[PDB]
Amino acid sequence: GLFQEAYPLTCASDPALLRSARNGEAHARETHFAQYLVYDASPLKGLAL
Amino acid sequence: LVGAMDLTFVLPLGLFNPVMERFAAHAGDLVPAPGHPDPRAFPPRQLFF
Amino acid sequence: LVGAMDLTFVLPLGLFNPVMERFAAHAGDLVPAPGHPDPRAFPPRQLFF
Repeated sequence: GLFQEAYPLTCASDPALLRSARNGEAHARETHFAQYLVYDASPLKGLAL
Repeated sequence: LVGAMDLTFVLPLGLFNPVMERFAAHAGDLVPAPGHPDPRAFPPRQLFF
Repeated sequence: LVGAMDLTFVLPLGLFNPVMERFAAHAGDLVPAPGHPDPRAFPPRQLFF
């Protein structure tokens, strides 16, 4: 309501390219071919959920 | 005292990487069986949550 | 007080992978002797416990 922003989630377009996220933020693959990945900037980032 | 957050989320479906941002890393890794075209080289039409 | 649990298990024998998820990461690794065809590429009929 204040900022007029909407936070992204951890998400990718192929599932094999996605699985580097659950290893952690460091070993995540940003881009492999025409596919891509989006790692979140939400404040729920470091939670158990 | 137990309240509730709201969060709105943005996730892209049909984007294509630019001219420069598409590549593969540590060269060709995710390669299918020889004699088959790459499912990776098609434009993405999906996501995975 | 020494109790007894029940658990039931689910195991798939002869499934095939979804078309967008099949590859071999960090390229072709499990490679036989040359001139011999891949037993990996055939549809699977086995499991191991």
